[PDB]
Amino acid sequence: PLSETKCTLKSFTVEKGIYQTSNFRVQPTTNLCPFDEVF
Amino acid sequence: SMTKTSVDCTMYICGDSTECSNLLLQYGSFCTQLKRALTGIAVEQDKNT
Repeated sequence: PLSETKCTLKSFTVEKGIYQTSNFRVQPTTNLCPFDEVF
Repeated sequence: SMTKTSVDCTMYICGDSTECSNLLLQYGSFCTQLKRALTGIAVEQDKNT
């Protein structure tokens, strides 16, 4: 998480704060037909 | 003060489509500046209060 911030700000030093790096998406995880009368 | 609000580009423009999300990168730094403006507005609301 330190780098995902460093990469976003295009900088290698970050100063004290809250920065929004990205987003967290949870990714995705009877009338029987009369065949008996014919067969 | 107003209501602090935040907008997600991918969820709004493209929803849950992956292909639209991939095509979205070609337009560049729009979303970055949109989110910067909204963050500045929110911090401004807190400063007002």
